[PDB]
Amino acid sequence: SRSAKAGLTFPVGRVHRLLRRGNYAQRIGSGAPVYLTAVLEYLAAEILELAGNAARDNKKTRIIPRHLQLAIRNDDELNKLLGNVTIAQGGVLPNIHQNLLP
Amino acid sequence: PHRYKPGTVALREIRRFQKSTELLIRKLPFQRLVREIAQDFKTDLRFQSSAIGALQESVEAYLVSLFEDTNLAAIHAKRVTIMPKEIQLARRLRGER
Amino acid sequence: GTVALREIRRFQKSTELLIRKLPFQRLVREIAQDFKTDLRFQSSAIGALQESVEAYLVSLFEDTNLAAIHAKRVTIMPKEIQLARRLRGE
Amino acid sequence: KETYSSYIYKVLKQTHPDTGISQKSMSILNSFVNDIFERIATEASKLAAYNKKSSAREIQTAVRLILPGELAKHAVSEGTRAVTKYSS
Amino acid sequence: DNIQGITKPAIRRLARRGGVKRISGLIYEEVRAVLKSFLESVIRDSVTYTEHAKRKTVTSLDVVYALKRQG
Repeated sequence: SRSAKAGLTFPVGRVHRLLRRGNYAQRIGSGAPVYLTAVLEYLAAEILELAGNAARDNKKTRIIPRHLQLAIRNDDELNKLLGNVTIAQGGVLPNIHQNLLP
Repeated sequence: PHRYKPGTVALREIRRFQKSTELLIRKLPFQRLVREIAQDFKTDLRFQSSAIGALQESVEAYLVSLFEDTNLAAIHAKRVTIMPKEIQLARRLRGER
Repeated sequence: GTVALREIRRFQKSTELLIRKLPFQRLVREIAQDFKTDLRFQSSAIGALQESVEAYLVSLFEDTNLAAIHAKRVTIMPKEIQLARRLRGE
Repeated sequence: KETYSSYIYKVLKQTHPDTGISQKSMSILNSFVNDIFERIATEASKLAAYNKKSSAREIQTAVRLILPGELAKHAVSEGTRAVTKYSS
Repeated sequence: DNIQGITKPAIRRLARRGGVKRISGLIYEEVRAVLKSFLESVIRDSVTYTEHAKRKTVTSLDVVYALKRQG
């Protein structure tokens, strides 16, 4: 397929239809309409690897939403990318002030 | 008497919460508050429980972010007890309103 | 009298943007060379930048002054500046 | 309705063959993918309105200022490698 | 190597602009750090504008467009 011939796996045609419906431009760039899908695929691979690592850390086979929470929050670059958006049933990294301790 | 000094269990209990991720607000009083604040506009609103759950999560997240920010603003000063000054300063600094 | 001058020419006190044009221009060309060497700076549109930066700074000093009076002290420590940076959101 | 669960599932499977998923996390990923797509796509639209005219350079540049540069260079490089693979 | 071009009296009158005549001994270094953390981004956005302008000369519209995104 087009993704297979490109080495991709995300459905490019669905995104093409979405962009055509969104009418962000009359004639969208058809030289590489799956490129915007390729960058999203790279970001998704990053976040999925981090989530899988976080889930593996606490001996849980399945991706806990909290596991994804610390996976995204730990990375400073990820926090800069997406920091104004919260995640349902997420959490907060344990941050206790050293001078607060007795 | 197994009484510990003020704050001895506080750090432990803070660790207990910041480990946890559950709903910190009882659902029924939150429903009461939502209905009270929403009936002032139109009747037969027909709220869907998923919606109230969504705003519940939103408000708790906003409040914990606020509270950590005011904790930082208070630990600025030689203070470990929070007073209205820190809350007002945190609200005004970001220009929420 | 020694007050009415301070009343009739002090009806208009404004204060101005101050950072010197030539040193600032040299600095921005210096930090622009490594980003893109032989970058020809247009002599226009640099006043708008040199007003926007000063605006953001004076916002930072007003925030840190609010933090300072919050600490019953007039001088500025690094703590106020770093927490202003963090709480603003960057 | 066409869901996107299959693609994210197979990406997780090609990066972690023994790690499961949760239903809440599925919606989390779906919303993340959707809103990132919309954000970068309207950025590309405003970049098309940027130039006094009616491709792939616009999308490359749009991903080039929207997300931190460290991952941005990898994103553009892998996108270019993908289009080279798809060219023939 | 001209970051030190911004002189100390420049910082002192910058502080005078915002009120309070109290000034520390390293507030100048701190404001140098914050300008190094601000202007590099407000010119990097213009660099991306030049990249997506096919244009070797910065113009007012491009730089203001890249600048206004700060808020």
